[PDB]
Amino acid sequence: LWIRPDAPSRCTWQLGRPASESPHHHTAPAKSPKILPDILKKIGDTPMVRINKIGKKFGLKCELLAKCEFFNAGGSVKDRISLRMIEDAERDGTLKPGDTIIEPTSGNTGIGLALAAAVRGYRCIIVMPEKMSSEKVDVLRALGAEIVRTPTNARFDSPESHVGVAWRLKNEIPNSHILDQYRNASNPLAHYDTTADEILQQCDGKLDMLVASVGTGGTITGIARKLKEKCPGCRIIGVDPEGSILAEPEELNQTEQTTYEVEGIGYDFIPTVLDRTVVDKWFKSNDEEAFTFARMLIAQEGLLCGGSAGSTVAVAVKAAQELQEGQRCVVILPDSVRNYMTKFLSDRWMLQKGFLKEEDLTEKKPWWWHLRVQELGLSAPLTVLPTITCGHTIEILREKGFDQAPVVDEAGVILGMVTLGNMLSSLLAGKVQPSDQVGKVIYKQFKQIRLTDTLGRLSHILEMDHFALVVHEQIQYHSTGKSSQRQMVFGVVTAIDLLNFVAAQER
Amino acid sequence: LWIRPDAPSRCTWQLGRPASESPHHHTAPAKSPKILPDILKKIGDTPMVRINKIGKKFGLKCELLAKCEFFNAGGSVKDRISLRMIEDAERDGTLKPGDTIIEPTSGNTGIGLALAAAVRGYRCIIVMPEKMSSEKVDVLRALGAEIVRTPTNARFDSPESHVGVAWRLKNEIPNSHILDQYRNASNPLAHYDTTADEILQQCDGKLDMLVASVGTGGTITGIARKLKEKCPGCRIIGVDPEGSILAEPEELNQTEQTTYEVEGIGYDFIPTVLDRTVVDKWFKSNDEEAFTFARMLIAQEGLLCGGSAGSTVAVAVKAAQELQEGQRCVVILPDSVRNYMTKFLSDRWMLQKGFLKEEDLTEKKPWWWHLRVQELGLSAPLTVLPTITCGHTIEILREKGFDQAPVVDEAGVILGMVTLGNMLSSLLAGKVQPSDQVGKVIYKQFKQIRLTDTLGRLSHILEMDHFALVVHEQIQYHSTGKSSQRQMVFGVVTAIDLLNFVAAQER
Amino acid sequence: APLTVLPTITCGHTIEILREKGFDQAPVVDEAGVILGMVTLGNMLSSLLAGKVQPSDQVGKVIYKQFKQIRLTDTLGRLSHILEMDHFALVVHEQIQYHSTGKSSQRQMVFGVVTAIDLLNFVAAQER
Ligand code: HEM
Ligand code: HEM
Repeated sequence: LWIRPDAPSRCTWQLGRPASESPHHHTAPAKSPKILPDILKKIGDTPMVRINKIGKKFGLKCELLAKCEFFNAGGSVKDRISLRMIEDAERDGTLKPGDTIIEPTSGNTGIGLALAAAVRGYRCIIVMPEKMSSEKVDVLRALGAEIVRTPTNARFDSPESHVGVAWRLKNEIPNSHILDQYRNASNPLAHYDTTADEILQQCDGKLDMLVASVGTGGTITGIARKLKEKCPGCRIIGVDPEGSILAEPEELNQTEQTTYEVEGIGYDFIPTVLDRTVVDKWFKSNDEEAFTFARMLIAQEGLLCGGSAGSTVAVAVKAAQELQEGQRCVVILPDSVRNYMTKFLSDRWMLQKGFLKEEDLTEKKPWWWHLRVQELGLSAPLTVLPTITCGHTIEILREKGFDQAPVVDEAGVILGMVTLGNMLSSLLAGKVQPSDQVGKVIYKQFKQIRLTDTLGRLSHILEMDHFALVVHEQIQYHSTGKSSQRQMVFGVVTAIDLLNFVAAQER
Repeated sequence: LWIRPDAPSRCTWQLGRPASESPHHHTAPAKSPKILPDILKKIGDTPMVRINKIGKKFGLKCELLAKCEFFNAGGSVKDRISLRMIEDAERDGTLKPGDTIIEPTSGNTGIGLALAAAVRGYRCIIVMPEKMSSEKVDVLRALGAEIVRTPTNARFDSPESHVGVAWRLKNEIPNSHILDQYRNASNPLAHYDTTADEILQQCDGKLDMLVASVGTGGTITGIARKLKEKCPGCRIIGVDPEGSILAEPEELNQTEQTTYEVEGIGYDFIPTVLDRTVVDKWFKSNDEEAFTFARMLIAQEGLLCGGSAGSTVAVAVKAAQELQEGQRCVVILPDSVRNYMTKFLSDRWMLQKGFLKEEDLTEKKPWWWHLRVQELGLSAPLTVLPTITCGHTIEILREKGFDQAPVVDEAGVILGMVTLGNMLSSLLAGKVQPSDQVGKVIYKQFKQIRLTDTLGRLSHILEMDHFALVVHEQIQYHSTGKSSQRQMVFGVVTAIDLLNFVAAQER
Repeated sequence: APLTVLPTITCGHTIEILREKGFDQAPVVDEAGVILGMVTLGNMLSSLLAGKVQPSDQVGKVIYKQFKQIRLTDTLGRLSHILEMDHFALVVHEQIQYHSTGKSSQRQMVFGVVTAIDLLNFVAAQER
């Protein structure tokens, strides 16, 4: 009854057999029209870009090319299989308009299927592990797909695994089908028909290697099968995060931790779709190097790719040392950075997970990074009320030779800060009159900072707020059971002042 | 000295003059190579997709086509002008490797220039208004660009406006240049050379209308100029958010509020680059309709576009009522949803801003949405300790006919929940032994929910956590100055149970 | 029933605490978890006014020390049949917790206090 994903493959493919015996319906890469009737046709024909800086940093000699699969409609390499699966199910007559699609997946296939359903009108229910980022959840919500989260540490064949939940949901919902990516032949077939043909046409046939991360296994299986059928000289390199058992031989998989922060790759079972026989070698990868390489890719090549691309490049820079000049290597970058915006892209999260250490972050910063804000020539001899009139503020600011002053009330509550030039511009434009209160022109937001903080902290703060107020806090008492507090401003600092101080110190 | 952005244009262009008299260096859309040497070449050749559902919902009769400019390298329509500006400055000899680029912009151009600098090695300093989302800030940080935020309510010519800060930074940093988008002729020229040619080639020349949002003005100015030089029959429709003064005639701009949540479009000044004479009509737009139309686009067409595209489509569905069958309309979608992930894409933020009302959210939900969780057949007659052994939990769970039970300690602290099937699978796989504690298999996360909450709240919760524990809280006292608290679990609910209840109620 | 009180607690303490949280009645339970009964604010006030008790006195003089233990699974018909004998019925649940699965432990965990008043109010609300 239950079609488990760990069953051995029933296929009989082997090298050299002509395509005419294939039981599957093969289609060549279609030529895109002048205008595509629907967004679903914007899948495929992705570019192959040359890597320039990451390779030389590690002494790589071969031409390293990256398959930017994050430019697809859904921003992932899992839009191909979604489209192919939907098309095959529709052509088989299994799926009709208004039917329900249940897919246990890691979100990328879920996003692709949600997009397909929104375009074509299906009820899409997505079952995914809990550890996936909330970005995918939000995008799915906007696409009108129903989400079901499942525990991360649940064994694949357990009752509450993502596949198990999806299967029992299919068992109980009427007119519901599962296009299971772990077992459907359409998954590897999509790559076999489009991804491999695209690669061979774009690279002019000649290449010596290919590196691809492994989830469901189609992304590597189809490409490897087509390449070995056409260009067997290519070495197929697989990747697998620590804690997963996809990589072989087995002793490579002996590790204590079963959970990893990297997403979209690695599983505790061997998929039925996967064909490990066409894999020339396997590598293990960890979160730290993967995210670091993803950040390096973003910062030095402009490829806005996710963690899996980082893992792929980290493994490639190791595996491809054997290659010499004139030989070509290819890497498959699954998805975009969009799915990981608050994840590894955030320095906060990296430091919280420990994947980045303060020494690694600070060793490359300028010489003024560790200096305190105390080193600045900050000052703020005066302040004004928020109810004060505009012309009054103008005249008083000129009375004492300042162009800006903090705004504070009688109770000591800081309201913001106002600048002379902005007030003058507002008066000239007629937006305010001298008798009007400064509330129309006041800058009512700022960041409260302390003298003890370094200039690096100030720089990190100024990326969010223009003005930072250097303040101190004193607490005064009447019997030591009767407390009172107040804060007591010093000067107004901006990136302008910081850079002026840096320039003055340099000269 | 200071080149203000509000100065009138010095150009002398007028209809019908041949290109040979142009002082500018024009280049036709280049043919992409088989493999692009660097990612910067992945700008242009974007697809034009047909809109199908948004048009008919409002009775639109014309063929509505959207220019998906969010597929560019930087995911925005502001990668074109960045590339063109960099190329023109390099070809003019103004910019050398290692030079500093300062750009006051709304982030999209900043992101494009940061990508260009990362590829080519420039010091990129980005000055933007504060109201921009943190997504752009994070992406810029990953690209190695220095960010400076400026107040939103600062007048454009004020000392601390984004343009003013950028100009004075250029004034004080050595070897620093500004490629100002508000004044550089390259901005509109990029569209005039590529965007318009792409549109005319893709649509086979025939089209009757064009709708485009307006920021710097190039996105509309260049396309309109080329179209009127080649296909004058097209009606050029501009858009402008409330609070901005770009739209004409003036009385359209009379509104109380000067600040709007929409980003990337609308300014308090007329850019020097903008040519309003080639605009056939203008429209005003507001945040609510813009974000609603963006969400509708995402949910019904799969176009992962931002708020500006929503504004453009909202204005188009109004302006294009005059068109009849057989005529074609074009809309320019600036950027991707990536820049607005935690913004309007989030229902929380929409409700907080009031752009969505609870009645509008609830009127379309199922009939069971308002029912309390109290209507379920939930139960949890037993619980177990976390230190208990695996085999003990197995035997006891079978002793009483349950397959799952919450995990709680002596003190009353809830640790999680464990399922029989997962424990059996772990034992079979050898990951645990009967004597081992349940800590290796326990699901140590969940969401605490109350009986009073509706099933809609439970559904929203289950999109994040698989298991939700229905608990109650009682507080007990010894003298009414001596308090004590405890919580007291009821049953374990999942989307499985919710959907089973829905099915049972339906039948 | 968000709160409960001890049986040894004083009368004035129960008065003040009941007003502290806007309830007029609360179940009475001890430290061991044994349910003793339930006490109402109005009856306590009447007893204080009549002089039968003082604020420092324990609630034992005014507590309603009898009730019927009922389960969520039971129908309103069963509740109506029960209320013909006892005024108050306590909706409780029972959970049993274990340390090695040979070491059992039990406890019950009250939900709310129901009477014919509440039943008829629910019926009226549903009818309208
Ligand atoms: C070229 C000649 C091929 C032959 C003779 C062949 C043979 C078969 C057959 C007979 C099945 C059906 C097994 C069943 O229903 O029990 C099957 C399924 C399948 N085929 Fe092929 N195949 C060919 C090509 C390919 C290619 C090119 C791919 C991928 C690149 C592929 C991937 C698969 C997969 C993943 C399945 C599903 C196996 C399962 O569900 O157990 N096949 N194959
Ligand atoms: C086709 C014949 C054209 C002529 C004779 C012409 C004329 C000129 C001249 C002489 C300037 C320099 C003004 C100065 O430096 O003071 C200029 C600048 C400029 N041109 Fe053109 N132009 C032509 C085409 C175009 C086109 C096709 C576009 C855009 C689609 C364009 C947009 C601009 C802009 C934005 C400026 C900057 C104006 C300023 O900075 O004040 N021009 N034009």
